[PDB]
Amino acid sequence: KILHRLLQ
Amino acid sequence: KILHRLLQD
Amino acid sequence: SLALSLTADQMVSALLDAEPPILYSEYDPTRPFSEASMMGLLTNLADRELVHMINWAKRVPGFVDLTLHDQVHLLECAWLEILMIGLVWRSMEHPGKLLFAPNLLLDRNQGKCVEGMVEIFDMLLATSSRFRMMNLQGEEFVCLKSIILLNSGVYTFLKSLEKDHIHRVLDKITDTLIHLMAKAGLTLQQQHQRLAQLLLILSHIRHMSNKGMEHLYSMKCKNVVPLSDLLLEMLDAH
Amino acid sequence: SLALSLTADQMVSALLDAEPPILYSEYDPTRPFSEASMMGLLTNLADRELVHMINWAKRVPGFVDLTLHDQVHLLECAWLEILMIGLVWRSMEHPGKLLFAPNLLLDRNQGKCVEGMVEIFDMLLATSSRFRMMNLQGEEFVCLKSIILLNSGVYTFEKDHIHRVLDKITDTLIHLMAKAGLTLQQQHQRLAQLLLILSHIRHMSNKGMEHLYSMKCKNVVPLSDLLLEMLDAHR
Ligand SMILES: C[C@]12CCc3c(ccc4cc(O)ccc34)[C@@H]1CC[C@@]2(C)O
Ligand SMILES: C[C@]12CCc3c(ccc4cc(O)ccc34)[C@@H]1CC[C@@]2(C)O
Repeated sequence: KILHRLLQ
Repeated sequence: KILHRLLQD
Repeated sequence: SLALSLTADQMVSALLDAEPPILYSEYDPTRPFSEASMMGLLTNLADRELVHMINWAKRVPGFVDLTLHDQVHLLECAWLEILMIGLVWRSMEHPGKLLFAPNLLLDRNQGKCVEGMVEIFDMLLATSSRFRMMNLQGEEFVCLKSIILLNSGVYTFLKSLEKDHIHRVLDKITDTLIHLMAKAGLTLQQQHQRLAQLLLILSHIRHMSNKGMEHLYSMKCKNVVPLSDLLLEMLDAH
Repeated sequence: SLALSLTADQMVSALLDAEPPILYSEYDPTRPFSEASMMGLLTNLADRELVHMINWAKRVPGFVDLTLHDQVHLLECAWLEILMIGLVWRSMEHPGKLLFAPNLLLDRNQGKCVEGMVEIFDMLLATSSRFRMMNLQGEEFVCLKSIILLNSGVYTFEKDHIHRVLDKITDTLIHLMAKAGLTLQQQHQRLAQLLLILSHIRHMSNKGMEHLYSMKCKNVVPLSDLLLEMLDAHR
């Protein structure tokens, strides 16, 4: 998910 | 309206 | 109004005395569940509980001080939240199970009988477990249930928002919750911390109600169960 | 940890420092709205705000202590509540209007630009009015927004740590009220008043999510990949 990557 | 009636009785 | 004049002890006594009874399901315990029959049992139960809820609400100090039109709105807003908090309260000593009625105690696997219902069951179970870990007291429960009644529809009194009386009564219940906790020996810090913990669970109860309402509407729109005229009107309000 | 050793004053400073920027709309004020253009502007704004929300969340004391997956779950649950509490706060001193952006200030009736949106506008405006009634303070607001992030999804799960941090934010709110000269009774009453508003914010988020999903289906405008994933997390 994009949220996953943004958090990273 | 049933609720209305029940609230009065 | 005498509600604002009640002491905390008197408020609790009033609330406890107003408690509705625990009703039974008409579950025929020797016949097999279907999605339709389970939905029938649960909605039949809700319908009978609604009559008692209306009569309970009239006994919540300050509620009959409200107009009849306001009384209707509050109950229309909060009815499922109120049924749900009752359910979660009843289910506290039944880990992994929901005590809809003494003769209808269901686990999540039984929830799967009805399409879309297990997700709701899981949220209810999680709330019950939270009540259990917080060691929610009956006196606290009745305060919380009354707060839901008075609060849930108080910000949809519109198209400018209007109600000081309701808020004064809510403030009185806050005073009562704090009193209860102080009497239970909680420190001043623990008192405000627990107050917040309990009120935050009301956000979750609203969420469950919203999801439950969409679920019930779905069942009705699929002709899974016939709903009573009362339930249809309560559902229509949303 | 680290959030658990923060003082109340330090918690406030942290939350204030973490605040995201106020974004602008790409709105061209010389052109009248259509249903499509209005939803476009609103969803474009939400998408851009979401990116900054992630940065803010990472700066909420205690949030970074959680697993990536738990962080994801909390934001998925709470994102619209968080956007909405922001909006309601911004609109406080604009009775009858919603300040989506400094250059996008909408009247109630402009809610009727979009099918089904005016009812959501009415709830948002009522919340803003309540904040106004209560004279909600900026320091209180940032506490409330953080409570939403940590609380909304905590029951659909780590948990003990979240509850310890939530307790610290409650401590912080009470500290602010004490500092403001409120009696003990007034502090408890005000704490309750504020937390009960979060029930209404949850309600609004659920309704908003249904509306956004319907606008997606109607295919009024296309939502960004991120928005679509954030929306899909609720169904
Ligand atoms: C609305 C609901 C079926 C009935 C029900 C629900 C939840 C709590 C209840 C508490 C009660 O005391 C009585 C009925 C309850 C269900 C939520 C979703 C749905 C349609 O199955
Ligand atoms: C989701 C939503 C459109 C966008 C929106 C909403 C609410 C608050 C917002 C706050 C923001 O900072 C940015 C966008 C917001 C609307 C709720 C319903 C819908 C689809 O119009």
